[PDB]
Amino acid sequence: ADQEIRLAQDPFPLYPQVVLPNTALHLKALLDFEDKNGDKVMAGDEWLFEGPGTYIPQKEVEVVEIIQATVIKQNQALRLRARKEC
Amino acid sequence: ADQEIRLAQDPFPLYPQVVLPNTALHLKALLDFEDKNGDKVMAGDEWLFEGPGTYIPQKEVEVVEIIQATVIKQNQALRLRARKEC
Amino acid sequence: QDNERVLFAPVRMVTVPPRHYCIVANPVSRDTQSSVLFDITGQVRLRH
Amino acid sequence: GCGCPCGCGAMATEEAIIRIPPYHYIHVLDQNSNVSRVEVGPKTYIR
Amino acid sequence: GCGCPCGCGAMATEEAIIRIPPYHYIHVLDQNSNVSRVEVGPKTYIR
Repeated sequence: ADQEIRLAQDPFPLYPQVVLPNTALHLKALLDFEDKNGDKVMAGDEWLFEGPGTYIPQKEVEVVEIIQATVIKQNQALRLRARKEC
Repeated sequence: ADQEIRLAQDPFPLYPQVVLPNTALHLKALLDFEDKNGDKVMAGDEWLFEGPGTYIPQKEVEVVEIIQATVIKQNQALRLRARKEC
Repeated sequence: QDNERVLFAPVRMVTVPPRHYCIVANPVSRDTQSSVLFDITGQVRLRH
Repeated sequence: GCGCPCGCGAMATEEAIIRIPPYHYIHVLDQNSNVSRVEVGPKTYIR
Repeated sequence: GCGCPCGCGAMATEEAIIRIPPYHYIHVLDQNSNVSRVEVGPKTYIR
């Protein structure tokens, strides 16, 4: 991985990181996933999660895929199906 | 096989790998098939599988054939036949 | 010297100076337990 | 010699000195180093 | 290049290739040998 080094001088910081506005990613084994809060995982099947954030969506690895913001308004209703393939 | 070496610097990684979006391949003996999760097979007849993924569809060998994404909408119904030849 | 500002601590040393053209940033931790972190250029989260 | 010639000086074998002749201008360069020594405080790092 | 130039080709370091430019005539010689192997019947003598 890289080494995002953020320095603050004047009201304009540079980094040779902010939070993810209601963003989520699809956790999986692949190549682990930690967090500087308390919990951390070194393994896993398919499980997504949202909420906290310090991670920077790296074009290299963002666990699987990334999805920002909360879309659906008030009136937007959604119906879901069971699924399964083959 | 090759040696896909991924390095991350800045939000733009290079590799002199990501997940397969709902992709599957047709496992068979041919030339084995492992996985860094837990299970792994060193033999086999005709059996397909989907789900996890770290493998990179190599133009050399992708087990047999590869098929990405989930197609059928909601209303799309499918009827299947028995089969068999000769 | 070419812009430096090192920091020594019990067993571990933290460096964050953007020295001239050769960065001195390389916080080396020496966990006497059984681990030795010496990533000159690795996953280090610095800030000020 | 006669006239304005070459831009020679390329040692072979295990040496690494290359030649470059831009429009009749003699030029030569060495490569017997390619090692960087970054002095990180009380530590001399080499590459 | 322009005109009739040099007679280069002298590798240094540990090499032994010399240059000789007789009246604008390009010439070079190697010395990476200087060892004689005199086959004296059922014996190969080297020097």
